[PDB]
Amino acid sequence: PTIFEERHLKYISQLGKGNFGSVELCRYDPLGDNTGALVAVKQLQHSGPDQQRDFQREIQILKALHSDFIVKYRGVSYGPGRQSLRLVMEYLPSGCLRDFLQRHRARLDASRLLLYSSQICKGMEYLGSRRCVHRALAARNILVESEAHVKIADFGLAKLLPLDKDYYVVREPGQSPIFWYAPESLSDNIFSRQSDVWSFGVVLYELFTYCDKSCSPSAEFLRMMGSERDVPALSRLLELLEEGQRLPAPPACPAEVHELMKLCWAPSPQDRPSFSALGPQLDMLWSGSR
Ligand SMILES: C[C@@H]1CCCC[C@@H]1n1c(-c2ccc(/C=C(/C#N)C(=O)N(C)C)o2)nc2cnc3[nH]ccc3c21
Ligand SMILES: NC(=O)Nc1ccccc1
Repeated sequence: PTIFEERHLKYISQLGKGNFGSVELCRYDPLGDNTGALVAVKQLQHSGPDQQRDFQREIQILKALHSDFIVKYRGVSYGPGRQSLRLVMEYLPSGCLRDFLQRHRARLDASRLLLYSSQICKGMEYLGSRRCVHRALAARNILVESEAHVKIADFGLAKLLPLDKDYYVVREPGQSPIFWYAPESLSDNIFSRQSDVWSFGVVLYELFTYCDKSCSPSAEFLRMMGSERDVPALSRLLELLEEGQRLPAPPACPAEVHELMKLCWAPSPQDRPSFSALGPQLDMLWSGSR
């Protein structure tokens, strides 16, 4: 059931492009009559050994996860030849949360944003119990299953912590979404479940601004970086964060949610709340808003 025959996967279109991979909308059509199920299928391009190995990892992690708040693994496929591997996932046609929020802002109220917040937190709690660091977490990689149900996706950078270590360190990445990363990740290449909490804070910011491009993290940075313009962004961001500067409270954001953001952005990773501590608070806020 989890082995899709490659010759029966029919390409329709591209859903996402990464540095080394893409996610493609396909039909699995073993009857050949175009009646099969639609699936989302990841494969690599421009991939060396490291990228192949990371993709094997991604598959094993996602296959093991069973949460209502994590995109469903379906199976794998292999073509003929070297570098044949494909990851088959459920397809969610409503697309990503980032696009969904911008399209439907005028009808998605604070209660609904609280619901999405709580669901994403529950998915991160699930990951944490499996010692998985997601790293990529952002509104652009969270999927909308229905208007009242979201799921975490893009496990391309996900990694399991060793049983006896609560962080990992990588070599300097070439291309990072710098405005989502914890300072220890930006400066020392350290990632953990605590750096995931920082990113979740930025997700809460994305939710409560409806991903408006006028107040995106990059826009706020360009406003707050100061009058000196030709300064490298990463350098300057690290200085602003060290000085204690943070993204502003969105006008429509409940004060209690802004306070949770601030705690997610504590300087010291050990001072940030766990997802297990955040969950109850978001659950109480959501349930009080129904
Ligand atoms: C979000 C996930 C994970 C990242 C790659 C795209 C992917 N993805 C998407 C999808 C298409 C576009 C976007 C989001 C973007 C934003 N912002 C974007 O890429 N832009 C604007 C260029 O996300 N739709 C998917 C339906 N089913 C899927 N199943 C597994 C995965 C999956 C689907
Ligand atoms: N976490 C946080 O506040 N990050 C940030 C701060 C200033 C500009 C852009 C991003």
